Amino acid sequence: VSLMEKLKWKIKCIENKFLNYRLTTNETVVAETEYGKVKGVKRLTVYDDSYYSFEGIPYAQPPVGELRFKAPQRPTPWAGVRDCCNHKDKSVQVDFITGKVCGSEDCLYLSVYTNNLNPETKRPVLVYIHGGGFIIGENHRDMYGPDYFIKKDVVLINIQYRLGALGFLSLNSEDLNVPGNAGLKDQVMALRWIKNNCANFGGNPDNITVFGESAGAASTHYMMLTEQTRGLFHRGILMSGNAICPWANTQCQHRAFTLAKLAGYKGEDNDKDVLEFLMKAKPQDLIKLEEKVLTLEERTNKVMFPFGPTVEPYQTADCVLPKHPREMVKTAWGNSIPTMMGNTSYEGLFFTSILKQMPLLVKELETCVNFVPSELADAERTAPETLEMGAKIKKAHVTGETPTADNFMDLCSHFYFWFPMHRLLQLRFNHTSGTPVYLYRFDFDSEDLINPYRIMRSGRGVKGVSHTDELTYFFWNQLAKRMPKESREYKTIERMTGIWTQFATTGNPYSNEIEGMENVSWDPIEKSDEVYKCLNISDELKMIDVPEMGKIKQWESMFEKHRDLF
Ligand SMILES: *[B]([O])([O])C1=[C]C(Br)=C([C])[C]=[C]1
Repeated sequence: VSLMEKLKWKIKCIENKFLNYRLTTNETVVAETEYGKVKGVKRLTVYDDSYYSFEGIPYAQPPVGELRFKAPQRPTPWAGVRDCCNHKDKSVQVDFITGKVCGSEDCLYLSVYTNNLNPETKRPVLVYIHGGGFIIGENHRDMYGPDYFIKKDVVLINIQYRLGALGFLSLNSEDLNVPGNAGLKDQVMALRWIKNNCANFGGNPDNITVFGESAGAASTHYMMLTEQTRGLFHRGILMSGNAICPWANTQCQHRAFTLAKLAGYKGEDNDKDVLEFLMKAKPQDLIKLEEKVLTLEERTNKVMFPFGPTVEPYQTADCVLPKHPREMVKTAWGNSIPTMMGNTSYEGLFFTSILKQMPLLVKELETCVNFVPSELADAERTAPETLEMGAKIKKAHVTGETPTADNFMDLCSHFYFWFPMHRLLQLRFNHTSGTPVYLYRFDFDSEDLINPYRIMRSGRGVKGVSHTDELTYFFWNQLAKRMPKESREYKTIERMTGIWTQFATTGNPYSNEIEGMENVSWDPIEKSDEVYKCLNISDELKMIDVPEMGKIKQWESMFEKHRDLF
């Protein structure tokens, strides 16, 4: 934590609510939701654009009291019209910036945005699911401002969903109705709301795109894997993540007890007693203590979060994940909608912050055994097979006699993003109706325009395109500024929102109408492809073989003798 970005974060807090005020108009509007009417308000962007803004729409019953750790329940209608000109609070979480908990349990809301409430054409609807490891994030416009997308004639919807233990507690006992994935169930209920309500904002319920970055990307994929959402939407975009990323799910049924004990539970390990204690604890206490739940062994084996998406121990009405994500790929309805996937060109640069607090992590590259996929590794990671597997990884990333911080982050790009994408693509090809998947590689590097993640990762002054760097060209945030029409930043905003709107609209990301894309020929990946092709998005828009391919193949060779596990 740092006292300085504590003050000037809390200076642009003042000036993002004052800027918010100024950019509001007195033009208010009312729309008919399934649950009753809602009151919006037209707002302004620094590019003198304008959109109708509906924030605070509840899609679920506030999951408080006896509803805590439970699946969302559809909320309660209302005669008259609900206020929606202000946002609700975010899910309870730790503020990376201040170190203190903020947010509320009352957080199951979404926001709807569009430049025209009655177009005389039913528009494509884009649903954004934020990332944040399933433990942080919000749909607030200070991080996810719709200002750029509303230049396009679509309807943009940003959802929230329960985070951390309040979202992802999982208990084995079938009597307790806490199977897990409450946060994903929030997503599903929100999708259902959007399918049955977008029309009333000008959107075509037959043309809906779900997209997300990081945990939002894994969320999007879960929404494409689960049988709960069959047909709800028609295109998916996976931005730097998917459901079979190692960080994207965890078997956490045994950790509820640990959380309880950290919170001062007295008694033995019994799901009923543990749940009863947890049900009554303060929400801020659980969430703050979450950072202590993982054992040293779990951390060493690269378990990144204690609570997250999980394979549910018993099926119920609202079950979202009955089997392992890999197995769900086999019958996943979403394998048969237009899909786009991509990563930035230096993902693992995101880990500068964590490397600096723990430089000993670099020594892990001496053998790389800690990065061998856990399904393949032995528990102590001392088996000679494990050493061999780790040697393949080392050969892919360690470039001198001693590993460097950069070899580490390059490795991290693959462990956390490229290799799981490869596994998904290949697993998908063996269970797909044959609908195209397009790859992008975001490779546009700038420090003129940024987003708050750069502060967390302390990538201020560091070159390369980190994980989350691309958000900047998609969403307004409080650190953003009006950029010159002819700036490389402004042009990238146009290209990104353009490509994304084009893909949403048509299920094909190519458009001759996008600046820089004239000679692009964006072909999707085929099962027969030995080398992945992607649109490299830089100052130049360029189709290239994925540079990361050789390393991807090298990781793949760890499975030479365990092909069934790949
Ligand atoms: B994303 O910001 O949800 C994300 C974050 C981390 Br710390 C990792 C390992 C993957 C994706």
